[PDB]
Amino acid sequence: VCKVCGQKAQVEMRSRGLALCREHYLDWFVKETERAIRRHRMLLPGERVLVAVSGGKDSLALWDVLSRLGYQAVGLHIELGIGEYSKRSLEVTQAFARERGLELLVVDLKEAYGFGVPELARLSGRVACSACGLSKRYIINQVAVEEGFRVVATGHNLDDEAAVLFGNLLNPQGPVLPEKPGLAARVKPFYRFSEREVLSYTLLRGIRYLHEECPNAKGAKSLLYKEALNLVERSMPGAKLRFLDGFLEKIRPRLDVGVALRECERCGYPTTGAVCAFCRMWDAVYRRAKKRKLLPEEVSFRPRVKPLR
Amino acid sequence: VCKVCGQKAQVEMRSRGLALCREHYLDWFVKETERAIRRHRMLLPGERVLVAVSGGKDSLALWDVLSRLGYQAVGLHIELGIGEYSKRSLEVTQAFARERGLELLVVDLKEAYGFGVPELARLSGRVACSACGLSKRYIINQVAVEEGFRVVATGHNLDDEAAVLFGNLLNPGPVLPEKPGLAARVKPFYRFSEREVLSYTLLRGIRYLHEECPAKSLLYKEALNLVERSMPGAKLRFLDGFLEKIRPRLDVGVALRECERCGYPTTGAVCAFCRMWDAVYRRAKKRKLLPEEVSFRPRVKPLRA
Amino acid sequence: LVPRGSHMRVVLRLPERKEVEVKGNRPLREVLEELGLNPETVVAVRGEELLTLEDEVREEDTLEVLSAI
Amino acid sequence: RVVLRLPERKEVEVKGNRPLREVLEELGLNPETVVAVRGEELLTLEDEVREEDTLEVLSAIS
Ligand SMILES: [Zn+2]
Ligand SMILES: [Zn+2]
Ligand SMILES: [Zn+2]
Ligand SMILES: [Zn+2]
Repeated sequence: VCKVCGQKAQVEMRSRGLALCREHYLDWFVKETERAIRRHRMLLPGERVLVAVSGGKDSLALWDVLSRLGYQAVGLHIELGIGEYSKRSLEVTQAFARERGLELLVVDLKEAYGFGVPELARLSGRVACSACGLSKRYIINQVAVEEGFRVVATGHNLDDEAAVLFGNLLNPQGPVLPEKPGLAARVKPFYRFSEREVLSYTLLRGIRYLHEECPNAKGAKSLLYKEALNLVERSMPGAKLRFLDGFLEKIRPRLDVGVALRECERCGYPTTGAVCAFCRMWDAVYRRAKKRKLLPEEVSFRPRVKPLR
Repeated sequence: VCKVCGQKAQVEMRSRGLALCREHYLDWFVKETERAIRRHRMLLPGERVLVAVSGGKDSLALWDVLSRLGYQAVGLHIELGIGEYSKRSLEVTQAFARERGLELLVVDLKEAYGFGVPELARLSGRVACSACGLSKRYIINQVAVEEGFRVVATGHNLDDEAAVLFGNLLNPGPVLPEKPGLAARVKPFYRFSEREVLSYTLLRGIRYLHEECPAKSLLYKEALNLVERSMPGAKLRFLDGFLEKIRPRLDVGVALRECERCGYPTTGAVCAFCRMWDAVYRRAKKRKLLPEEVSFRPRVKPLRA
Repeated sequence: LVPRGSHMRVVLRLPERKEVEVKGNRPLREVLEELGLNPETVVAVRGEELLTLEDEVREEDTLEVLSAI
Repeated sequence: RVVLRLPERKEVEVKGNRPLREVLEELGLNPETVVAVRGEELLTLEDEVREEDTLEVLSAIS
């Protein structure tokens, strides 16, 4: 039974001692997102913010919420070139943006750099997961800087953040990354939400999302990590939040840690090396693509990329 | 296949990439206990050490190993007064000591303070485990101080310790230094999984108690073992990582007081153990379980410790 | 015989599709427990309604249980 | 065939002629939380168990 109005609740959140019907859950969700934003000063009221959108349940729900909160939320989708999956994610994201009035930017990896993520991985010598994340981070930051965005927002939630923290502790960062020269701020307005809560919002809002997951992350370690943390959450409501908050409040402030950033030789984006990880990756790729007749020898790639629409 | 003699292995340890036969597993287990002991400076070679023994697979294995390693390992069993369980715990523990000619110290909870754990639970207004754990911690320390033991050893293993560390993080080690009125506390098995300790106990022919006390830690162990199943060695990396790479990087902060009732370490005016029994006697007198003139009078810590 | 038993229809999309049949006429909590599913990692949908663990599921209902992970 | 003691004694019969690894998978028992004892020796997961073998599965969690 809903707390506020007494209609039948459609979401029950033991970890908060809270049950809500559709209407008042949706209202609560939008408000709690803004609370997480205010708490860490993630976004100035009504400012431009670049949202990473893959069409997944998390990023679309985030686009919706930031939009309803009066932020100038512009989506940025990266066509990773992973077959039918990438095509379906593009269509969902495009459809989402057009069914509303939301401005969408798109960067196509193959059309821009010549290769998709899996081919990028094979040639570079990186695990596909690694090459994907590296490409995503570099490109969304590049677009943000080029288009004058101060901040990028991602749809990472509590399960995601708690699993990354857990994995670190098992095999031995935060909600807000500050703005630096040539480097937009990175924030995570959904980091207090469990995956179930975000998905529940997406369903109740009526958002059509891409249900299928990325083909490469089939047996990811994070899945194992999430399952153990959620096994605890089942018997102990609120454990994941206590876990993540405990690290940010009690452990990391008491934790002694160890380098200034440099403009990359090629593209001029911040890095500790002579050349950033991204250009380090593509240099090898092109060099080995040329060396294996997968790319004409008399071509040169310009680092800068233009987003369309 | 045993990595020492090539014969059929009776224990396989994926997390270590190690498989051994009965003979060489017992040898490896005993040697790995000593390694942990010297690496953490838990005990001096041949030193007197008070070992908490309940009869369970862990405490008896530990008592066995410390003895073989040439330590003066004296066992302390605390009769808790929990039905047939407590009766069989003592019987098992006593049997072990007799058949190996080892010294056993026994503190009967009911004979000492008047109540076993079950009634200790009802009268203290506290959960059974919490009442049980506090009594065990206090009494073990008391006997160690009184009998001039520098160090107390308990049989806590890798699953136990990993679960506690995990429990800490979810709700914000192996060597605890000695302090005035406070014996040193060491856990020589903290790198052994429960399966490995049980394997040793079984292969050694140690008859232990096959039942436990009638929890959070079970959830913790389950979550970690779920990880362990798919990532062999994760628990050890977890615990070892924290103790060796994280905690030394943690900022250091406290002085302990003497309990005005009993003289044993506490942060406040009167320790949690005395406050507990004082409350128990109060609620016992009203139930007419106790004479109105009785007063909880704990043995004061000897004025020379 | 489940074609003749005809228990309630459950579509597992975790994330791959799968149809199973489990007995209804009991709280969702039970059928999720029987299927070895952690309630904190799924959302159960019936028609156009999210269900809660206490909600009663009948023999004729069709449940879509979506993995949130 | 297989007496479960987890930690309380309950005996249930299954079918051998298979590795112990799969028997525990069938019974849904985390192999890192139990010890399988046959006769007077312990068993590993690659150890094949034949029929008429009495298996005592001891709970390590304690
Ligand atoms: Zn309502
Ligand atoms: Zn660069
Ligand atoms: Zn051998
Ligand atoms: Zn005291």
